[PDB]
Amino acid sequence: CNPNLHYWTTQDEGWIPYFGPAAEGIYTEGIMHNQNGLICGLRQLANETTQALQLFLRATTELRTFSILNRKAIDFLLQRWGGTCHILGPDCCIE
Amino acid sequence: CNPNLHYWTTQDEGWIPYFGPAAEGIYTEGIMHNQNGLICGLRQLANETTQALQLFLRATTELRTFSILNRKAIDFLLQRWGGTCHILGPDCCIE
Amino acid sequence: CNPNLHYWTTQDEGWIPYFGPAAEGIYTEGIMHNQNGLICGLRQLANETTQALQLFLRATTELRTFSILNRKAIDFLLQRWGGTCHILGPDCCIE
Amino acid sequence: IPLGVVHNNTLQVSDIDKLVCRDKLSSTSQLKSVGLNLEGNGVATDVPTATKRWGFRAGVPPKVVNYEAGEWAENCYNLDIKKADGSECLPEAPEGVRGFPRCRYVHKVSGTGPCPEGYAFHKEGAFFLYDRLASTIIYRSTTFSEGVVAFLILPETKKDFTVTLNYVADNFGTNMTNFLFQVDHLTYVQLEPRFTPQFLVQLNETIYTNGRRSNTTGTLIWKVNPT
Amino acid sequence: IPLGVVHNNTLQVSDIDKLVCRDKLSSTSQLKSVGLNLEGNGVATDVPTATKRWGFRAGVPPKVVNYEAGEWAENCYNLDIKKADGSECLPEAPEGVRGFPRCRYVHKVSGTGPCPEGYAFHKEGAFFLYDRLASTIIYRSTTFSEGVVAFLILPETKKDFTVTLNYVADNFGTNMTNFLFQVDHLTYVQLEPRFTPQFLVQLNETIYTNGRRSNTTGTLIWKVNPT
Amino acid sequence: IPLGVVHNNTLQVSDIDKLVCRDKLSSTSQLKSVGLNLEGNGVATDVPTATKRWGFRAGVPPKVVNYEAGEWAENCYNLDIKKADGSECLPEAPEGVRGFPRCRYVHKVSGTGPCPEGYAFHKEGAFFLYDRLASTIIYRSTTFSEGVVAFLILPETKKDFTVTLNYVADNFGTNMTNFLFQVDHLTYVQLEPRFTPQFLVQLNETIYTNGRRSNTTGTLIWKVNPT
Amino acid sequence: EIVMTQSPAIMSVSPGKRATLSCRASQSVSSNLAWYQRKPGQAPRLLIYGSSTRATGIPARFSGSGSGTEFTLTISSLQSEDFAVYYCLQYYNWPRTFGQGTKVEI
Amino acid sequence: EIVMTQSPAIMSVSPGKRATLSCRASQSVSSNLAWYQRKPGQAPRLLIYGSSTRATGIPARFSGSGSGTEFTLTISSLQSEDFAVYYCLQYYNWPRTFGQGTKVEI
Amino acid sequence: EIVMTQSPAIMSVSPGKRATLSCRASQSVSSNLAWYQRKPGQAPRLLIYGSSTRATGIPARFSGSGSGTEFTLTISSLQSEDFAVYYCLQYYNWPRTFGQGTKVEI
Amino acid sequence: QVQLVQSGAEVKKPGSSVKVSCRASGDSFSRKYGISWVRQAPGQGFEWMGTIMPIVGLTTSAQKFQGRVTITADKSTSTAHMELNSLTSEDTAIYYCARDEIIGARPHWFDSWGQGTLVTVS
Amino acid sequence: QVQLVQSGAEVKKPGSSVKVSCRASGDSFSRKYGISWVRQAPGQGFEWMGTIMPIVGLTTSAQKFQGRVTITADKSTSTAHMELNSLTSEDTAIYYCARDEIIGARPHWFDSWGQGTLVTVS
Amino acid sequence: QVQLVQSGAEVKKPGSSVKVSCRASGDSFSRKYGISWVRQAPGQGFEWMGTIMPIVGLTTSAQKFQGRVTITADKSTSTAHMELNSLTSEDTAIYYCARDEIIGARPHWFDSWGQGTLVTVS
Ligand SMILES: *[C@@H]1O[C@H](CO)[C@@H](O[C@@H]2O[C@H](CO)[C@@H](O[C@@H]3O[C@H](CO[C@H]4O[C@H](CO)[C@@H](O)[C@H](O)[C@@H]4O)[C@@H](O)[C@H](O[C@H]4O[C@H](CO)[C@@H](O)[C@H](O)[C@@H]4O)[C@@H]3O)[C@H](O)[C@H]2NC(C)=O)[C@H](O)[C@H]1NC(C)=O
Ligand SMILES: *[C@@H]1O[C@H](CO)[C@@H](O[C@@H]2O[C@H](CO)[C@@H](O[C@@H]3O[C@H](CO[C@H]4O[C@H](CO)[C@@H](O)[C@H](O)[C@@H]4O)[C@@H](O)[C@H](O[C@H]4O[C@H](CO)[C@@H](O)[C@H](O)[C@@H]4O)[C@@H]3O)[C@H](O)[C@H]2NC(C)=O)[C@H](O)[C@H]1NC(C)=O
Ligand SMILES: *[C@@H]1O[C@H](CO)[C@@H](O[C@@H]2O[C@H](CO)[C@@H](O[C@@H]3O[C@H](CO[C@H]4O[C@H](CO)[C@@H](O)[C@H](O)[C@@H]4O)[C@@H](O)[C@H](O[C@H]4O[C@H](CO)[C@@H](O)[C@H](O)[C@@H]4O)[C@@H]3O)[C@H](O)[C@H]2NC(C)=O)[C@H](O)[C@H]1NC(C)=O
Ligand SMILES: *[C@@H]1O[C@H](CO)[C@@H](O[C@@H]2O[C@H](CO)[C@@H](O)[C@H](O)[C@H]2NC(C)=O)[C@H](O)[C@H]1NC(C)=O
Ligand SMILES: *[C@@H]1O[C@H](CO)[C@@H](O[C@@H]2O[C@H](CO)[C@@H](O)[C@H](O)[C@H]2NC(C)=O)[C@H](O)[C@H]1NC(C)=O
Ligand SMILES: *[C@@H]1O[C@H](CO)[C@@H](O[C@@H]2O[C@H](CO)[C@@H](O)[C@H](O)[C@H]2NC(C)=O)[C@H](O)[C@H]1NC(C)=O
Ligand SMILES: *[C@@H]1O[C@H](CO)[C@@H](O)[C@H](O)[C@H]1NC(C)=O
Ligand SMILES: *[C@@H]1O[C@H](CO)[C@@H](O)[C@H](O)[C@H]1NC(C)=O
Ligand SMILES: *[C@@H]1O[C@H](CO)[C@@H](O)[C@H](O)[C@H]1NC(C)=O
Repeated sequence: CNPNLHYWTTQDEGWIPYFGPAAEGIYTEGIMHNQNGLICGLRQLANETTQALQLFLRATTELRTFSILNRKAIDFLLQRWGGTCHILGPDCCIE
Repeated sequence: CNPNLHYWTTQDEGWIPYFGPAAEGIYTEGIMHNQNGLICGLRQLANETTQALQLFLRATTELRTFSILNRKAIDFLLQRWGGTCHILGPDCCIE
Repeated sequence: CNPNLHYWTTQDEGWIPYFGPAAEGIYTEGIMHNQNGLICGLRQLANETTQALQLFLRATTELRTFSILNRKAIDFLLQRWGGTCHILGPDCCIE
Repeated sequence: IPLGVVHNNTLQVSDIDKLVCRDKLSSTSQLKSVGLNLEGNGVATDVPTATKRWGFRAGVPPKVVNYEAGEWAENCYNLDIKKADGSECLPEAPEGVRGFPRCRYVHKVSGTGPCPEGYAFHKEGAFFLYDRLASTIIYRSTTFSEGVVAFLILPETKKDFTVTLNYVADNFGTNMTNFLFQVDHLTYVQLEPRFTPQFLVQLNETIYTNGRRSNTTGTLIWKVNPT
Repeated sequence: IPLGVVHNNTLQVSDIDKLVCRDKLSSTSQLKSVGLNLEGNGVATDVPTATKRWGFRAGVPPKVVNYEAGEWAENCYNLDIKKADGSECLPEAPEGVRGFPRCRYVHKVSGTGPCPEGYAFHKEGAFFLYDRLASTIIYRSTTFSEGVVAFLILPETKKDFTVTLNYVADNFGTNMTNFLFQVDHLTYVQLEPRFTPQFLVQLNETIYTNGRRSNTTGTLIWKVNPT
Repeated sequence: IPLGVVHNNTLQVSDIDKLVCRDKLSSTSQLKSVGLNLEGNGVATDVPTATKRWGFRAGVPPKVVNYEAGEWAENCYNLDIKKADGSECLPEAPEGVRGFPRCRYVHKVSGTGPCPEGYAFHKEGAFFLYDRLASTIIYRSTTFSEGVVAFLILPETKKDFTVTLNYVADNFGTNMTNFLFQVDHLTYVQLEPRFTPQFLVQLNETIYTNGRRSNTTGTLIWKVNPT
Repeated sequence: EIVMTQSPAIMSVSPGKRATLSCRASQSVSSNLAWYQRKPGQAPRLLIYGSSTRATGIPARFSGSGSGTEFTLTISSLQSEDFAVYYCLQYYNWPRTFGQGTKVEI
Repeated sequence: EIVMTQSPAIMSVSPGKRATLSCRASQSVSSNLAWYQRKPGQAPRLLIYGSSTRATGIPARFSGSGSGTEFTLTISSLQSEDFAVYYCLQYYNWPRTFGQGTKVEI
Repeated sequence: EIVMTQSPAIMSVSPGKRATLSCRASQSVSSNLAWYQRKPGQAPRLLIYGSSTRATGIPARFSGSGSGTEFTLTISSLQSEDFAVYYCLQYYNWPRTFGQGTKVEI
Repeated sequence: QVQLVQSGAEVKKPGSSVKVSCRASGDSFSRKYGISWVRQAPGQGFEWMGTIMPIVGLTTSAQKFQGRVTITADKSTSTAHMELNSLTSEDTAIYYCARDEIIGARPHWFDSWGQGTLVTVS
Repeated sequence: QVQLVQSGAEVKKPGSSVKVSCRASGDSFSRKYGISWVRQAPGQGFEWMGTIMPIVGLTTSAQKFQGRVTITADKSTSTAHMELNSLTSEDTAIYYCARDEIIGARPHWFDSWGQGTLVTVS
Repeated sequence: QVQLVQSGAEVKKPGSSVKVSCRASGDSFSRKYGISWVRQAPGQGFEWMGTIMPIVGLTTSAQKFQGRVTITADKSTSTAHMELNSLTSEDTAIYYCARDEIIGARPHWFDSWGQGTLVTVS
């Protein structure tokens, strides 16, 4: 687990198609270290997920997958509210 | 309504692309009978839906439709919570 | 702000592919005036959004965008329920 | 598009906009779309019957939908018919589109006729069922069955919801199609809509009971004794 | 991308991240995207004006978005201009893309010029409006209007939110384009940015008041008396 | 596909179906997918090693996924190898697909060999990382790195999560590939899996310390003294 | 754009003889030509147009025919009143053109 | 569909001489032919089939060969018992065809 | 890879006469050749390289020219001190090649 | 081969029908040979009419007899039958039965042939 | 056709302008015929200058007179006008008016032609 | 160029190895020239064996000596060395060292050449 992370991401913080940085000035980058094991732990998580992802893809017809994060948000909400909530119960996450 | 159902589905229960069952061992199958009229009733439901679906498609630009089930989940949640809930009311499905 | 709106929309209110109005009788239209400034105000909103939309698109790989309205619905629900609700609080929109 | 719900092994249909508090949906995995075959109602599945339920229109785009599960088909079709002028009567299947994988008898049809412009749309608006997908049109050389799609909400439950017959078309739909059943490239039997997929195989088995394929140009068409 | 909300027939705009408890959304059908035309603000719609608001850049991919409803256009364009070397200045429209279907006057423009590489992007970043969709670039031979997109949340309410002028380009954008208005393939009138779509039709009606199309190679360009 | 959550700068993993009330998700912007490079674990990145981890199968469709952020790569590859019969060993990249944009050393590989039919799939099922996307196969002439994808839920926090080495393949995978390192089109050094990207550059710098490219057909392959 | 020549520059026609004008275009336009009679000091008058069709008020003595690039115009029994310069006009394209005319002398 | 001719219509064969029948098809079928012996008032009997293969019970005197469109059938030492009309049958395609037969006279 | 020949194997040059060596390559390399003087028992010394360019310390008497596949090397006024075997070396590709040299005798 | 047995000759008034038959021997012939028929009109050779494959119960015939001659057989007795409907003077012929190796649509011939029988009119 | 009426001849100093006019009859000619002009320089035939279509108010002219001759007409009187600006010795010509069937961009001619008038310099 | 210095001649029993060396002068030659060797068998010209580029420590050789002759050098003394393994009668030759301008894979030659030395067997 190389503990020094050089990462890059989409530069979407905060523009005209022929008056802008082509499609090259669309990346941003920085450095993180393995604080509390975050870099190593993330790599192990990413490694396990390879199997989960290959089955996921085998099971569908979507050719370019965009639905995963939104699908997860939907189930997240359904877990909190699966068509029902018990206000007096221990299991709806209500304060 | 032929009451004997031979069905097949996606074998997604529970894997490497060039070390696996091509893309053929991806189906599973079994038998159901028309218990309580489920086979006949489902066929009638599927028949009615033909119209609903053709209008749905005429009205959009999506070329390959994947959004229906997720869209339904979204509205399901909005029906329970359409931006508001009345805890003291008869209509939020809260126990 | 021309205050006279001639608009058209998708005729999806309320059908067989080779027994129907080709793909031409799929539009409906009508007239609205600038009541209370709605036409002018909408145009100004649409003008501001040009920037918001161009960044949105620069930041993604989706080639034909369909996700915006559904994504907004998801966040709408998360704002009401961001994994949690406080029934006794001032901020869950509960009556 | 209504959603049926199965409750206590009973199919009930819920209103789309109703606050149906009896319906509990904890996961998107409970929502399924099912492709069903047009066999369930006893509709004839022979070749002339299939031809008569298809037609064309230009100026209408095709549409595609996805599905999760479906019915096994006794019968399916694979059409690759050319136009009288040599061009194809049907469009190429899009990438990712494969024919229906769960069929006992496929009626593979070729030959020629004076095909109109436009897409080969189903007459009643039924969908052509392909491999986990369905569409409004027929694609060249792709196996498909005809069907409909139902949408269900399941409770948590564990339910989980071959040969080729070769035919040659002639004038494809202009009043009648003079279909021939191909036994070999020289041996034909004129098709009559009394012969089931099973009878056609049995007739083929009988022909080769005392025979085999050989070589050249006999080009002979046989009729069945009507008895 | 803010969402406007119409409340009591008044347009108000809600903060994206605000807990706006006055906003009730029971169905996704209340969320609509609307394509509006750049006519509403009085911007000139003639041909030289449109040309001057377009330009090119390579190294930037095109983007496409969808919409539900839009404004009727008095004016739209259909560009199919070739490059001086014979190649097209514009890309093919993608499958499923059709031109804008709700326009009274279309300015169809062809001819030639020394077009640069890259895509024909709008100068202010406005979108080109097509049939229920919009994009950042111009496609060859596809009708479009220029516009912007607003996003609205509606309360439950029932609101629901031709001729061709042929022009020939010459040097397309290099300082000026020597556009001609085509009356017939031989008869041209040099274009001047004073002539509205209506004046051009009226001028065409007058020309054929006592005339018709005939046959060959006169190739004569007329000027208007400036009075 | 589990979702990791970062809590107090500590990575914990939540059960997918658990009612994890400690996890607060107010916006979809908190959900990110990250592409990580197979460098993190110390795996060798040279050319023979990469070749040995790739292979082929026909009858399996390719799949594509998207991602938001990823790791910087020290090493990446760009393969454009032809088949012994002159056809390409790899498919064209789909529109919208571009190679990996964040790499210090790219190993560009060409040459020829007896490539089987099917797609160039990763041996361990790792994904090929491309520009904000990843896929199960290698595309011709497209730069990529190898990697895996993790899915995270972030709290609100502000974290935000070159040269070409030219190689020529020979018999591409049939026991061994007799790779040559190209210095110029005439000057080659037989490749040995001891030479790091840095050593290869340093060797190239040394060669041109007292030299330059000239002109014709010397076609000489050099070996390194093993010392 | 069109091109027409002059031929002959001058023709000798005793009155009572048939006069001939030879029109040779660079274009296949014998159906889009016009011929005019111009008496000295006078405006030209259309005699024939298109090919052989006569203009209003023109005597039958004026006739002609042609094909493609060439047309021959003739005047039967040319009289004293007809000693005019005859012009070959080509009206097929723009700019229009003309021959410089054939003078007739006794 | 196949086509076959008749040749000669009649052949003169003194007994003891070799008789010849000439079969000329319009198709390259010498391997798909059959020859029959038809005595007056009698059913034809297969002599040879395919090309040169003899039928059951046929004397060695009956022989022949060919290629493509032509086949020559001969009968060595033709006897009194063999004064039959010999037919060229072509069985290659459908409809099948035949020559009209060669009569043999002394 | 390159190919070069030997020609003549031996040349007769009385001292004071001009010696000639004929270099015939199988490749169009007259610009990538070298010529060497090898006295018996001695190392060869470069005389000329490329085409006609002289090596350091070489007398003007040594000269030559060529094009494509052929080059002619000559030595004006060859002296006693120059009775060396002259070699045609071709250095254009790898492996490099050579002629076997031309001996010079009085 | 089989013994080919044919029915007696007859004369009908023109327009009448004749049922022509051949009760040849051979049960095994139902799978090994087609039953074939020809019309040998005077001055003509053995013009093809049609053939039967009893094991399938499949038949075929010449265009010349479409709508005129029924081709069938009694599978249990291996008796060939034809119905020469609307018989005319042009149909004067000796009708014959024979056994041709199963045809399919490939090259085939018979080794044996019957004596045949005359059918004519007036 | 119409009576073509032309203005009197004149001589200007070189560099001066001449307004040439033809007040021909015919109101209907505004839609039926173009008003055409030529420059018949001495020794030359009827060199084309330009034409007017009053119903549209549309004009066209030869490249030879761009920037030199204004082509216009008074639609209400059907009077043709030209402005021969910066007149030189090379412009000595008899200027003529005529009526050519509406041109568009197709083949056309005039049946009538005026007497014209001389315009020259010094 | 450098002074090319070669080792003494010797005779080995067949199958023995000979270490051939040339301690030529020139340090700068490590970057400017390749060290080259040939095998001048009796009756033959200067057959190429191989070459060294000490600045890289890169070498190349003829297929004729693969598995037979090691090509190397002592970079610090610029001494060229070869290991003529499994020496045979066919390897009788005068072995020579020379300095060829750095080769890469382009046209090159030497200006100087050594005297060489004889290596043979029995
Ligand atoms: C998640 O993280 C784990 C580590 O924690 C990764 O584990 C790797 O898994 C692969 C696949 O099994 C291992 O690769 C295999 O190594 C075997 C042993 O090789 C030794 O000897 C060689 C020299 O010959 C050394 O270089 C090496 O380091 C070892 O000392 C090989 O024998 C295997 O090859 C055989 O099987 C393959 C496949 O059938 C055949 O194609 C071959 O021809 C041959 O028969 C193979 O190379 C790898 O060593 C493991 N790494 C570690 C650190 O343990 C997971 O892969 C990772 N998951 C993801 C998705 O990235
Ligand atoms: C949902 O389930 C229902 C059943 O509950 C299905 O109903 C079928 O609907 C179709 C379309 O109307 C029916 O097909 C029509 O039948 C008419 C009557 O045919 C009789 O005679 C024929 C023999 O000639 C018999 O084979 C047949 O069984 C009947 O006894 C025909 O006259 C119709 O053809 C005419 O109209 C068409 C269309 O304009 C023209 O193209 C023709 O040329 C002709 O003019 C037609 O064939 C079918 O019979 C109904 N089935 C049943 C069991 O009632 C729905 O279709 C199904 N929905 C979906 C989406 O699958
Ligand atoms: C949202 O709504 C606002 C209005 O409220 C729109 O504002 C327009 O913005 C554009 C871009 O800046 C303006 O266009 C520019 O106008 C300048 C001034 O032109 C004057 O003179 C000309 C005659 O020459 C008149 O026709 C005109 O009306 C003005 O009186 C020009 O100088 C600019 O051109 C220069 O810059 C461009 C760009 O770099 C170069 O390509 C040119 O060569 C030149 O150097 C330019 O034309 C426009 O006038 C504004 N309109 C109004 C009403 O104010 C927003 O555009 C709108 N947003 C969206 C998305 O639609
Ligand atoms: C009709 O019968 C034939 C023969 O019994 C079947 O054809 C055989 O198919 C197998 C498998 O492809 C081949 O190996 C044989 O060589 C074929 N034999 C012949 C004579 O063609 C044919 O498949 C049958 N048709 C159907 C629909 O069952
Ligand atoms: C300009 O005027 C012409 C003629 O009035 C119009 O052309 C006619 O169009 C109809 C319909 O396509 C045809 O049937 C006629 O044959 C055409 N006539 C001629 C002379 O071309 C033309 O459409 C008008 N242009 C505009 C923009 O209105
Ligand atoms: C290997 O070294 C050569 C030369 O030092 C590098 O090639 C130069 O690249 C620049 C930039 O493209 C050109 O302008 C020069 O003309 C090239 N010179 C020569 C001699 O080729 C080459 O890029 C180096 N390779 C690597 C991986 O660093
Ligand atoms: C069927 O035949 C009728 C009568 O000839 C004809 O009018 C009709 O168009 C035909 N049907 C088709 C599909 O052509
Ligand atoms: C406009 O003209 C100027 C002056 O010649 C020139 O510099 C400029 O580039 C021209 N504009 C365009 C678009 O070429
Ligand atoms: C490696 O060599 C062995 C022995 O010849 C052979 O069986 C094997 O198939 C080879 N490997 C490959 C990839 O061809």
